[PDB]
Parts: sequence; C-alpha cells; structure tokens
Amino acid sequence: EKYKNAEKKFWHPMGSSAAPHRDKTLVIARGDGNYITDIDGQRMLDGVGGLWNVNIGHNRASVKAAIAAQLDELAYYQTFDGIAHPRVFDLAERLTGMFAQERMARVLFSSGGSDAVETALKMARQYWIASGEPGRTRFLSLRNGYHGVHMGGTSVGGNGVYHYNHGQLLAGCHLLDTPWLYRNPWDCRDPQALTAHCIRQLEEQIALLGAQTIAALIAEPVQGAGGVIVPPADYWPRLREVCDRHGILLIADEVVTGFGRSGCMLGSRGWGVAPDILCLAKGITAGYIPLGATLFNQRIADAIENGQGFSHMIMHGYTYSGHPTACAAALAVLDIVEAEDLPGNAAKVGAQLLEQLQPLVERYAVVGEVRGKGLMIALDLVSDKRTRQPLDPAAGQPSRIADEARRAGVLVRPIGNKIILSPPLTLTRDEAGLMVSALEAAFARCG
Amino acid sequence: EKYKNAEKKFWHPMGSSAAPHRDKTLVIARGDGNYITDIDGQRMLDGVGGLWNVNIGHNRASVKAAIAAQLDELAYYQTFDGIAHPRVFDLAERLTGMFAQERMARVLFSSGGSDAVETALKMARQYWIASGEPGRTRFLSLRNGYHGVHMGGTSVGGNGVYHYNHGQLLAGCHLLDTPWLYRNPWDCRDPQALTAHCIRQLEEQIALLGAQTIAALIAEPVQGAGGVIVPPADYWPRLREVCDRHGILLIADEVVTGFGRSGCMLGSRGWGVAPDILCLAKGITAGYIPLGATLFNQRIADAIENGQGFSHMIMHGYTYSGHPTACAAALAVLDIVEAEDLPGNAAKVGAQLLEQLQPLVERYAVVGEVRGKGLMIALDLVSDKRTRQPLDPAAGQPSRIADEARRAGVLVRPIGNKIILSPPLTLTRDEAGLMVSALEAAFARCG
Amino acid sequence: KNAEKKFWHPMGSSAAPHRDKTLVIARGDGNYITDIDGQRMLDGVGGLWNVNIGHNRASVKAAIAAQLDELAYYQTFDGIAHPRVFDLAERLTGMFAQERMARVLFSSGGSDAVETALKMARQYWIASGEPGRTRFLSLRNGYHGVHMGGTSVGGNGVYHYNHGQLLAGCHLLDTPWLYRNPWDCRDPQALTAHCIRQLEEQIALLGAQTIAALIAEPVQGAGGVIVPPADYWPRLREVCDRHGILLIADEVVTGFGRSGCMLGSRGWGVAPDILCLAKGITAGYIPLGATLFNQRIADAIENGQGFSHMIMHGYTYSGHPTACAAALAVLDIVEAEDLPGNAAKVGAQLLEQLQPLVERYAVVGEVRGKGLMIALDLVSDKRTRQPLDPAAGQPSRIADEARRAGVLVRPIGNKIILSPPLTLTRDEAGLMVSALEAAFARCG
Amino acid sequence: SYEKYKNAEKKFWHPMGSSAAPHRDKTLVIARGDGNYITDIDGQRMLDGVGGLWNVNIGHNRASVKAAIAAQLDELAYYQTFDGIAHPRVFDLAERLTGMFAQERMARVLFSSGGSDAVETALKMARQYWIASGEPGRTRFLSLRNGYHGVHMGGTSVGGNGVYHYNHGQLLAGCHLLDTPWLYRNPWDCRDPQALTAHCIRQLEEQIALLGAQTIAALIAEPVQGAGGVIVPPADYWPRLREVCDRHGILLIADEVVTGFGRSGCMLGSRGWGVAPDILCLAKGITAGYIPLGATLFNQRIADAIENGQGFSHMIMHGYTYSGHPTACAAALAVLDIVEAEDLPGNAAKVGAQLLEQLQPLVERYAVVGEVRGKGLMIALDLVSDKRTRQPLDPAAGQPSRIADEARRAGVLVRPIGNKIILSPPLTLTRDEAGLMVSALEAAFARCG
Ligand SMILES: *Cc1c(COP(=O)(O)O)cnc(C)c1O
Ligand SMILES: *Cc1c(COP(=O)(O)O)cnc(C)c1O
Ligand SMILES: *Cc1c(COP(=O)(O)O)cnc(C)c1O
Ligand SMILES: *Cc1c(COP(=O)(O)O)cnc(C)c1O
Repeated sequence: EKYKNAEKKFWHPMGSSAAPHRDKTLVIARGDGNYITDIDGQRMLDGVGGLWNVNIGHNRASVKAAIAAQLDELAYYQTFDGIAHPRVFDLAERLTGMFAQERMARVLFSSGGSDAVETALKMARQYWIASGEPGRTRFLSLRNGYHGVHMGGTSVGGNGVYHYNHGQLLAGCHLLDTPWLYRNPWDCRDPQALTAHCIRQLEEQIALLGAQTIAALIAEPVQGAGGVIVPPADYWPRLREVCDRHGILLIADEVVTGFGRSGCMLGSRGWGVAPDILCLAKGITAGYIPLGATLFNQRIADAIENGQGFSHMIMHGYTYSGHPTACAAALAVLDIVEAEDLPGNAAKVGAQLLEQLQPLVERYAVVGEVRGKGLMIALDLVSDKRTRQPLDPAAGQPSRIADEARRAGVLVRPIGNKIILSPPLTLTRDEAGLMVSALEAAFARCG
Repeated sequence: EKYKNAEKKFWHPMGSSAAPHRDKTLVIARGDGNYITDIDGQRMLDGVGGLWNVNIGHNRASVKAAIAAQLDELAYYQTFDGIAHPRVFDLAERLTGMFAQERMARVLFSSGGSDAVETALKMARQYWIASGEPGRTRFLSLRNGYHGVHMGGTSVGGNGVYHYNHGQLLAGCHLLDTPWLYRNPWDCRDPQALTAHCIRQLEEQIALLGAQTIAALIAEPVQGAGGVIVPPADYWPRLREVCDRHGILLIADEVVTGFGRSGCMLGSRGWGVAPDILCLAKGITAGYIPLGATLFNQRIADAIENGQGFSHMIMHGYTYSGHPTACAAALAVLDIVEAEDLPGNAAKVGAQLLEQLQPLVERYAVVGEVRGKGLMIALDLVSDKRTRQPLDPAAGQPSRIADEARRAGVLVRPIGNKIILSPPLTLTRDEAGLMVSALEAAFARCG
Repeated sequence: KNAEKKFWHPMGSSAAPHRDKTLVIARGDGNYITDIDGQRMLDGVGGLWNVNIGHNRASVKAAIAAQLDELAYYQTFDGIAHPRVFDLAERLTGMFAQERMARVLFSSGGSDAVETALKMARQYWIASGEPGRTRFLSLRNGYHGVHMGGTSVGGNGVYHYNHGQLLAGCHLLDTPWLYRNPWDCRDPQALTAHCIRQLEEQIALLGAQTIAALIAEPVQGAGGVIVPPADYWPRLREVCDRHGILLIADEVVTGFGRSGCMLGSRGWGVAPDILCLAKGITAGYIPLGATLFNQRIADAIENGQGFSHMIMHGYTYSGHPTACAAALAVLDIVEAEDLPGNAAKVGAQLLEQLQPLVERYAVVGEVRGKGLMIALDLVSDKRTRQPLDPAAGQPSRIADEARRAGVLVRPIGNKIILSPPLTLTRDEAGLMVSALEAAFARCG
Repeated sequence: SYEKYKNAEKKFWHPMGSSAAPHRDKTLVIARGDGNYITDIDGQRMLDGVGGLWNVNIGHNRASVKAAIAAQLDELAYYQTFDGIAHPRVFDLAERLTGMFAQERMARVLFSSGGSDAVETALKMARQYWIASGEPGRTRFLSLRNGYHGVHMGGTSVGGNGVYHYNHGQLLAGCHLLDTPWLYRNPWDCRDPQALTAHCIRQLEEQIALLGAQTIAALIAEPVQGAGGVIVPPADYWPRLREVCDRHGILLIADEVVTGFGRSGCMLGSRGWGVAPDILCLAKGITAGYIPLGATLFNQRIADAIENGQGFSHMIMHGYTYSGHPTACAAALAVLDIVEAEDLPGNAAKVGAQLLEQLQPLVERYAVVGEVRGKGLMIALDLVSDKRTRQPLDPAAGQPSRIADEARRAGVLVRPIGNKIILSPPLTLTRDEAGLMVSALEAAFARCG
C-alpha cells in the first residue's frame, strides 16, 4: 500500500545497508500454515520456516488462544529474587520433564537464542567459581559455528563475516576445526578418520591451554547458519568423551535443532549424547512470542546452589525472563510438537527431500553437494568441484537462484554460497515435492 | 496449587539460589491496572511496575486487541537481508518521527534492554570502522550504571555484584564516577561543582586513553538499578559537549527513562541533550511483548551506509528483530503514552510522591535520603548518615522492610541498600498516598 | 657525525629534522660527562636515574674484570647455577631480611623486573588455589617499564598511544600528588584519605577475589617526582592486606638510596610482598635487574600443587655472572659510603636551595623532591597549575640553557627532572641550582 | 676453592624448573669456562654441549672480548640513548648491523638487553608501524605452535608451548597459533616437506580469511624453532611464509635470537631460506653472552612509515635504560669481528652436518631415540617410548634428565627440554668435540636408554 516505495527506517540484519541494494524489499504481509503472502498477493511456501523457527506452521488457533488467555490473566510480571508466577513454574516443570533423560534440573529463561547462549557462557563460569575452580574460564567452539550476536556469542562464533565490523571481543575463546567432510584442513573424506583428526586436535588444544583453564565447549549438533554441517555419527559421542576426560562442560547449542528439526527432540540426544547445558529458542515458541531457555543439569544446579558466599548469587537474568505470555505460548507449542510427532515427521519428510534433491548435484555444475538431516538442508554452491571454491555471494548468483525459486512459489534463504532449506516441521510429502520443483526451475534458469 | 510447595525448577534472576532462601516465593497470578494479585488472592499496588516497565498498567484492552489482530495476520516473520513485513515499517517510522528532534534515522530492533545496549556497543564499533577509524574501540560508562547482563552490557556495568561470578569480560571498558550528590569521591555537595569535578575526571581519562581509541560513552539520564541517581541539571549538557569535543559517540541508555518515567519522553531530552544512539525497551511495549530498540542518528546512518568494502554490511541482529506482534503492541502502547500524557503525569504525581516521602528521612535513622525524578524514586538506607554507609542487603533489612510494605498492600523492590519505587506512570494521587502509608507502616515496624 | 642515524632514540620524536641532532657523550668520570667535542657538563640526570655511584669507579671495573677471567657467563636454568648468583642472591635477601625477602629471580633491567613481578604474581595465586586473581592496580603517572605488561599498568598516556590494546584487567587509581589531584587537596593526610577511599571503591567494584596485585613506586620518578604523603604507603599496605592483594614495590629508581633509604618502601615503614630492582643495583655498569619475593610468595609456589611449582619464567641472562660481580662491588660502595644518607642530606640541601626559584620565576610552579630525585613543575598559570605544553618547547629551551651553563637536566612533559649520582657533593648541588637560575633567567 | 657452594641454601630460583623440594636441592654449580669446556666446583670438566643457552657462540674466555669490555668501561661504561642523546658505540654497532643486513634492507635498530626484549620491541613497534600508517585496526599477531619468543607478557602471549602459559593466566588477546611444519609430529602425519608446507600454508590462509587481514599486524616465527625442539621447517616453508604475508600486507618478524649470526649455517636463518623479513629479533650470540644485549631491526618500509607518522605516531615512546649500552656494544663489535673472521656460520654448517650424520645410528640402535634432526649446530634427539606410536617420553617421569645426567658424567653437558635432548654448542666446535658429543650420548643411551 505504502511499503513498496517509502524510505526504509530500519536495518535488515545480515545484509548490506548500502544503496541501492537497501531499497529492495520482499514485504511479507500474512502467514497461514506453511504458506506466506507478500503485499502484492504473491503466495509462496515458507521454505525457510521464518528463520528456522516457525516449526508448527503459521497461525495455529490453539497457540493464539493460549496467548489471548494469558493476556487476560497476566501478560507480564517479573521473576526476579523471590517473585514468580504460574506460567514460569509450568514451563520449567515441562522442560525439565521433557529433558529428564539429560538430567536437566534448572532453567534460566530469556527471549532468544543469543540470550540463551550468553546465559550458558556466563553461568558456566559461575559454575566453576561456585565449585572452587575460578581458573576454569576459557571457551572452546567450532569453526563455522553460529551462536548468536551478543558479544559473548559472537566471540565464540566460527564465521568471520560476523566478526569483521566489531573489533576485539572476548579473550580466551579458541576455535577448533569442524568435522566437515566436504571442506576440512586434512582433505579427509572418511567420517571416522575425520572424527579422529578433530578429536586429536581438540586434545592438543586442551593440552596446550591446560584443562584447568577451560570452562566449557559449545557446539551445535548440526551446524545451521554455518552451512548445515552434519557431523560424523561418532563425533558427538567423542566430544562428550573428551569433555568428561577433562571436566569441561559440554554446551549443546540446540537453538535450531531443539524440538525436532533434525529428527529428534534434541540433536545431541539424536547422537546419543547428554550435554551439561542446553541452549533453546526459535522453535520453543515457534516464533509466536520471543522466548529462549538455558537448562542446566543436576551437576551444575547442585554446585551453584551449594556455592559458598557470593557464588550462589545468580546476578544474571532479563526483565522478560519467564515472560508469562511467552511461557503460555511455549506450553501450547510443545503440546503440538509432541502430539503430532514433528521430530518423526522431520526425520521422514526430511529424508525424502534430501534424496529427491540429489539429482541437482548431477545436473548442475554449481551444486557442489546437498547435505542435511531432518528438515535442515543446504545446497553448497561452488564455482568448481575440485577445490570446492564457494561462489561469492557479492556476485549475486545465490540470490538470483533464490529469486527464481520464489517466482516458482517457494521462498528459500541464501546464506553466503549456500541455499538453506528449513521449512516448518509440519511439511508434507506433497509440499516437499513442490520445493524440489521450484528449485529445479531455479537452477534451470539461473544455475 | 502446587506452586507453594513443589521444587522450583527455574532460577530467580538477581537472587540467592541457596536453600532455604530460594524455597520462598511470592507467586503473582493476575494483574490489572496498577494492582497485582498473588495466588492467595492478596492484592497489592504494583509499586515496582513489574520491573520499571508496566508503564500503562496491566490488562489494557486496546493493547491485547492489537496483539490478537496481528497474530491473526502474521504472528512472526523475519526481517533479515531484503525481507520485512508491514509492522516493522510502521514502528520504525513512528519512532524516528517521535525522535526527529534527536535526528534519529535508523532502528535496529531486538527483544530487550540488554539487547539494545549490546546492539549499541557493537554498532558503535562498526560506525568507526566504516568511518576509517578502527582504532576507536574503548567504551566509557559511569559507576553505578546498569546496562543489562549480556557480556557487553555487563562489561560496562558500574556495580560489582553483576561482575563477581563471571570472570574477565570485554577489555577496554573504563568507568567514571557518577555525579551523585549523596555519595561521591569529592564529598562535594554542590551540583555545579560536582559536575565540574566529573567533567574534569572525564577529560583526564580521555587524555590518558587518547580520544582516538574511544568509541562511545554510555549513560542513563537517571541511573535506575544503581539507585535512582539524579544527576545535576548541567551534567548531561556538559557530558554531551565533552564527547563532541573528542568525537566520542554518546549512547543514552533510555531503557528505563524512555517514554516518560522521569517526566519527559526521553531523559536526555529532559536535560536538553541529543545523543547519537538511543537504547529503548521496557516501557516501549509496557511489558506486554518483549521488545527492544536501538536508534542511530543520521551521522551514524550515513557513515555506515556509505562505508567502504565490508563496513556497510550489518552482520548483527536477532531472529525476533522487528517481531510483528511486538511491534503491533508497541504501536498501541505508544498511542496511550502520548494520548494520556504519561510523561506529564509522571512529572506531577512523582514530584508529589517525592515530597510526601521526605518525612521518612526525619523520622527514621536508617533513611539517609529520598531522591527521585518523575516516578522513579529511591529510599537510600544507611547505617550512618555522616559517612552514608549503606546497609548490607545480604543482612536482609531492606528485604524485611519491603516484606512489611507488601503486607500493608504495596509491593516495592529492594536493590542493594535502596528501596526502589517505580510504579506505572498512570499512578494517581490517591495511589501515591497509599504507597506513603504502607512505607510508613514498614519503617515503623522494621526501620 | 653528519651521517644517517641508524638507531632510534627512546622517548623521542623519530621524525626529521629533529632526529638529525645528537648530543654524543664520549666519556664519563665521577659526576661529569663529556661529548665528542669536549663539551662538559654535570650529569644532573645520572644517566637515567642509574649511575648512582658516579662514572668510572676503579673497584667496580676490577670486579668485572675478575669475573670475566673466571666465568663471563653461564646459565642458571633448571638445576644449573654458578658462584656469583649464589653470592648476590644471599647478599640481597640479607640486605632485605627486614622485609622477609626469600627468593630472587634475576633479569637485565627494570622492565624485566616489573614483567617478572606481574607474571609471578599471577603464578602465586594459581599456586595458592585462587586463579581468579588476575587484575592489576597501579597509579596514574606511574612508570613501570615498556614491556607489554609494564606498559599496560603505566599511568602516563604517552607510552600507550602508539601500541594499541595491551593487557586487560589493568585499572588505574589517582596518584597522591599534592600539586595536581582531583580533590585539589594540598594537605598530606587529607589527600591520603581521598586516595584510600577511591582505592576501596575500585576494589569493591572489581571484587578482591579478581585482583592479583597493586604496583606502585615509593616515589614516582618519570611521572614527575611525585612524593606521596608520609602516611600513604602505610595505608596502601593496609588496604591491600585488607583484601589479600599483593603489593609490588617498583623500587627500580628508589632502591639503594636515591630517596634517602636503601628502599623507598622501607623509608615509609612498609614491607611489600614483591620488590622490583634495577638501575642502581649495578649503577649502570652492566645491565641487571632483580625481582625479590617474600616468604609468603616463595613458600606458596614451592609448595604448589600440580604444575604450579614449575617456574617457567626467566631469561638467558638471569643471574649473569659478570653483572652479579658488578652488583656486589656496587652495593659494597652504597653501604660503605652510606649513599642513602648522602642522598638524604644533600637532597634536602638541594631542594631547599631551589625554593627561591618559585618566588623568582612565574613559570616555576613548585619544586618537589625526596633525597636526590627532584622535579621543577613548570606552569603557565599558578592558580590552576596549568602545565606548560612541552610541544611548544619551553621546557626543552630551559633544559638547553641549563646545559650551556654546565648541567644536563631532563625535561619530561612540563617538568625538569633532577636525578644525579648519589655521590653528589654540596658544591655540585649548588652548581645545579646555579645552572637552573641561569636557564630560567633567559628562557623562563 | 668453591667448597662453600656445595649444600648451601639457594636463595634464587632456577628458570624453567621445579621449585619444589627435594628437586630444588640439587645443583650443578659451574665455576669456570674456557673455550668450549666448563668446569664445575668439584673440578669435573665437560664439553659445553648447550653453549651456555644457545649463546656462547665464540667460546668462553676470549681475551679480545674481555679487553674490549675493559676498554669501554675505562672510557664510558654507560650512558643513555634517549631523545637526542647517544654515544659513539651505539653509532658503531647500528652501522655495523645495518651493514651486515643490507641484503634485508634493514634501516633502523632499537637495542635492548636480551631476546625477550627484542621480541617485545618487535611486537610493540609492529603495532606502532600500523598506527603511524593510518591502520590502527591492524593489531592481531600470528605465531606457530612450539614457537618460543621469550617470557615477557607479549612474547609469552605468542608462545606455542603450554608449559610457559599454565601458571600465568590470560595474557594478550588477539594472538592466534598455527600448527608448525614439523615433519616428525604434525596434524597431517605428513613426512613430505612440500606437502607439509602446502598443508600449513592453507591453514594460514584460512586463519587470515577468518580474522580479516586488515586486523592482523604481524606474524612471528623462528627460522629454526629452538626451545620447541629444533624443528627444521621444510625448505620452501619460509619462502611461502613471506608470500602469504605479502599477500596480506602482514609484517614478517623473524625471531633470530638463536639463528642470528650463524648457528644454522647462515648469518641469518631467514637468509638461509632465501627470505627477507620485515623485522629481525636478535640477542644471545650477538655478544656471545659476555654482556646482555638484544637488538630489533626494522627495514626501510617500517622506518619510513614511523618517521613520517602524523600527529603523535612518530614519537617512539618505547625503549630501555640500557638500550645501546656502550659496554655491551663494545663487546658485540669484538664478538662479531670473530664471527666473520673465523667464518663461524660456515663452521656451524660443516661441523653441524658431520655431527648430525654421526648421530643417525642412534635412531637404529636405541628404541627411545625417535629421530635426530638439526641444521647447523642446533640438533635435537626426539625421545619416544617406542617408534611405533611415537609417543613422546614424559619429562616428569625423569628419563630425559637421567639420560642427560649420564651424558654429563661421560663429559658432555646437554639440555633436556621436554622429551628432547638439545645440542647447541659453541659455533667454534671442532670435529673432535663433535665426536665427543656422539660418544657421550652413546654412553648415555647405553646406560639409561
Ligand atoms: C539463530 C541462532 C542463534 C541466535 O538466536 P537469536 O534468537 O536470533 O538471537 C543462536 N544459536 C544458533 C545455533 C542459532 O541458529
Ligand atoms: C533493565 C535495564 C536494562 C536491561 O533490560 P532487559 O530487558 O532486562 O535486558 C538495560 N539498561 C537499563 C538502564 C535497564 O534499567
Ligand atoms: C626506569 C624504570 C623502569 C624501567 O627500567 P628499564 O631498565 O629502563 O627497563 C621501571 N620502573 C621504574 C619506576 C623506572 O624508573
Ligand atoms: C632464548 C630465546 C628468546 C629469549 O631470550 P632471552 O635473552 O632469554 O630473553 C626469545 N626467542 C627465542 C627464539 C629464543 O631462543
């Protein structure tokens, strides 16, 4: 109506602010189920699921009803020292129940994934102080890992584009190579050998720093924004092994994988591993209300709550920690996740979608490989297949392919040289077929 | 009603996690207007306004309706590179218009005040890189300043309790003394002389660090969680001037003071000052939906959007940046702020409340002074009025006084040695009188 | 010497044409130095606060030659040593038994000695089971060398501007400088109270459990000869103890008598936990530095658990035999000739004899000192104490004219610094007063 | 007599050793040195197989150097070199060094008293170079695993061996470590020099891309890594280091504290690989240990930028009281005369090759000797528990020290660092002395291997 031509007074995250690029906009006006409609009336399948978070689809009546009911009762009250409200009790019980297998004991709520990560990092340090080991302060993380954009989360991030414009951040953060078969420093194409390489490097890094100086390691069970990097099956079991050997806390960044996208209620659980700390957001409310959560296992909960002196004071949290309306939405969302077995649907429909996309590798030289697990999938676009040289996004080919997919009726997300598929976990087989058709059309014209 | 006895599976921010303290809970079930009700049916005036944020009162029909309407249209969609939706256009236009006097040009939305600060700090760094001065990296802030609990915000915080349990954070953050008449290093009780002292210290710190290494200074127009410290009237003008003398960006943390609590739509505007960056949250949605906002003036917008190479890429933001439902709530909330002149009501009723509390200084030895501006007020409790020695919060006397106020029907917040009053800005004179009576009863019993 | 200069002068502009000029010193004897043209001047700066016994002492030269004949150098790393390092370590721990000094870690200069103090301070807390103790406190205008650690805790900006971000967790306090301080307080006891309260507030802000050490000069040298109130160091010691913080006394300048006592800290009646020594320890004849640790620190590390008892810090030239032999001879002279006492007596005479300059010349704001470290603080306005700007060059012009009058003095910022050998006689003190009177008469 | 030094209480600490009792009670007390032999307080003589600490490169007790020292003490033992003041010897030595390193276009020297100083000076002045150049964002440092660069906080921050870090907490931020091109132990298990180089260079490129070249000030490396275990890089590694640095404008700092002045067979290790760095760090052999001296040299590129720096950026506010020490400079001039007159770089190359060849049979004869590597007269015996797993001996079990102890009784003092026995004798070593080192080591492994 007026959004096509007006000057833009906000900035898009993860994009150029330069004109004329900044003048261009795709304005989404409504969402229903797994389809979204722009201001011109053009409808498209939500192949990006909002931002890997609208996992139950748009406009679920039961979630809207839960929100409205809580607004009528208590939209907001704080949860600071000694004060709380029913919904934060309800959700904390629910989450610790859902993750009893991992022995999760306490939750610290927030409003997003960057919050949940920042919380894990800060509280990991407090765990060690409360335990009498204040020298345990350094953090380990993986190349291509993405953990939000707070200064702590950014410090442990493994992609340079998020660093270049912000100077020196947290010291004592150390990066390990990721077990990425398609691109790794050893050109190692054997998953088991690659795991062995990464674990040896990890041990050598720990030996170099001294285990007694390392607080925690943080990693995504499947690395999302870094390019949907699916680790070898034995990597996470060995991550847990190394952490146990040296007492280091294992932080699973489950912001994307939490609540079913990779085929299991937790990505780490999918690999047969129990972390010490869980970071959750995105799918926890399916995007309806901002919410994040950091969960701590009994080991951590007991140490902090029994800390001497000031070490048991938890001087960290947010005005909106435990927001009643966000909690009410999460409770309704999680009911749907479990009721409709969306982790199982993601595993099944995701496996089909991955298989049906493999012909693209054959047919188009620019498609280096297609990888995924559940309903997170990446098309890794390269200029030639020997060195795996990524296309440069500034040349615009990934965006043009995406544009053509949108014209074919499916919205997908280009991140760097990769096309990311992360649709709602309610995706059906027919809708998966529509995604394949739109993508084949896009590469046919712009590949 | 298992909320009374069940094990608590969440942690309270800003409180002891040790048993038996953590077993105690005040469970708030409902809220309407300026009153809240616990699970036992006990009503109390919300003297803390949630957490300085329920500024229009609880349970406003028009805000609830705006939320429901947006949920029916589009609960959520992203705003990353090239994608947006109607509501974020609407609110960005609204905010830049409200703050046209301050030449605000661009908004980067988030979900809270800690986000808004963290965004300010990171984008301040990027401004200087885009401007060709990547040596500009250090941050200045004030003792007793509070700027959230992300690692960046924590690094510039001016109260030790938020640092003790989390190790070394951001380097290059330097604290200045706050122009606090009641407690300052000069024992200076003249506002004009105190300002001069602080400005001299600031100049000396800049000279020591080198202006060319300093990115920005961040400050609250009235310091909230630090104890409602109202600066001399001429401090913020001089603060603005020294920053400009050296090109340093002035970040106004308006998370509490933004939208009227101190008597003006902006605290900085109330002092006659235009910052380069504004941080907003809390009152922006009156707590109904999590939302934060960081606003940048034309100076900053022009530099970044014209930056060379990668410096115009804004690789910072959050999944819920620009959340449609949060934006819809904000639009409805701001209509009420402006329609009902809540900044004006805060100025008038707050001044009344402040004068009505002064007799407490007379009557009770523990009350060192009572200060405030608008509807943020602090009772500064001391063991000795000559040295102004603060009571120890861990000894519990502030909490015991607060407990008695609750029994009298008014919930107030002890932060350290101070009792904080921060009720909704719709507070009436009658309700202010009720607050005075409850506090008189509390000190009579526990003072 | 009209050739291109292939070395850089520390603490100066490297730009041409400034860099083309040089005062080339060829000879030194007693308290005088002579350039290549025979231009002769009293060494009013004592080299760099270090030629404390004068130039060309036969007994020191002989001690050096004797050690060169026996063993010029051998290492002292794990399990290996040599006679001289035994001798000097015994000598120093004996001289500083009052302070309960137990172990020495030698080096080659003051920056080394500071850097060693900082690193070993960190190790003390790790060995003690408090590895969260990492932050360092220091004073504005403090100078602690130019290694990255020493620079990080320095309190003068000119040493930071060109080197970017260094060590994190270093926090500066205001210095108890009577002539210029944030309280405009010229009363020793009141200024002390102001500074101590500030110190307490910063510790509360950081948390004692995160702070490794505080480092300070008993008299701040390069910062402008700032003599603290008499009760400052006692209360400094007490606040540090209140919180367990290690007190590092940077005695690189004050060590071995310049301020009137064998240690500046001892002169204030204080025992630090760590001593940093250099400059005067060898009177400049051979590079040497020393860091001494009290029984508290030595015992904790030697009983440390795990790896905390491994001292993986030190220098190839730690314990250098020839440097140690030189120090033993130098220290013999310090004690034999009671040079701390001479610095006290003659320094007081010089200080009193300079006071008329304050009255006589508007540019001389004040003259302060203790022993034989003295500063003339030059100002454009005595009401505000506005310092002259050195970039306008008046301090250098005054210094130049002092040189023509036969005395070399050092302009640092707006201050003229006097730090001559501790063998200074009453006549030579008078010569310094005279040369300065001549300089201000023309260039003041 | 030296009797009073036996059993006497030690009031000093040994660097790089346990301070715990009873270990600290043991001491080998050296009483005198002559040529390449040292004598302990019991009268036992041994070849100085460690050359002091890779620094007594011309031998002990050189009359001409002692005379040069005594002569300068009589003339001017010390005077400062700060702003506008200097003395003849610092002119002499600066000219000498810039002349010796004209091939590398070295233009300015900033003197100090040791290798840690020289590294620290390089790091700080690298920072100043970029600020003077208008690029104050260039602040990060790159270095190699197993690299050793002294023990100041800067040098320690870029060090690549954990034992020097464990006890000192967090130091300089923005320091990043790369794997070293170490044939015997590397993440690729690659024993092919060209292939290992390619692996390391690609890792370096990836690290630069991740950080952003515009944030990186300098890379520092040893032409042969000394204390890390005498790791001789592939021949094409340093040429490719220079390439990558040039690709991104990064300053190349050659830590020549050990290799400077001939130990690896060339007056500079970097020159030995055919490379010109931007900054040279020198110490140890520059005075052969007679007087502490270090030097950091800067090429014309750096010198011009700083001397033309705008605002305050041309002020060099870094240096040491003993920078340019007249007596140290006089000693250096006499030492360097000997280095060139006796062609000690050539002797190190020739005798070093002989010694290295003669030691290879030990690999076959003794299971604990994993390999013997070296270049010139820096050589390491890399001790392992068995050649199948290549597991390094753990020094805390004490076998490397026991082997060293046996070598000492056989008449040669050698250095155990971790699992490695280091040989670094004076560069005046003769063929007979090389043979003595082989025999003493043969005896040591026969008894304790
Ligand atoms: C998206 C994401 C985050 C950040 O979540 P926000 O809500 O955008 O702050 C953190 N970690 C991972 C793995 C993510 O995908
Ligand atoms: C409350 C507050 C914040 C943090 O806001 P959150 O929503 O709790 O993250 C930041 N700055 C100030 C001045 C605040 O009062
Ligand atoms: C001169 C000085 C130093 C540095 O000594 P150098 O030998 O120049 O490295 C350190 N601290 C103080 C107080 C000094 O005066
Ligand atoms: C020995 C060494 C140093 C340190 O030299 P010192 O004189 O001990 O300070 C620095 N770098 C390297 C490569 C060294 O071998």
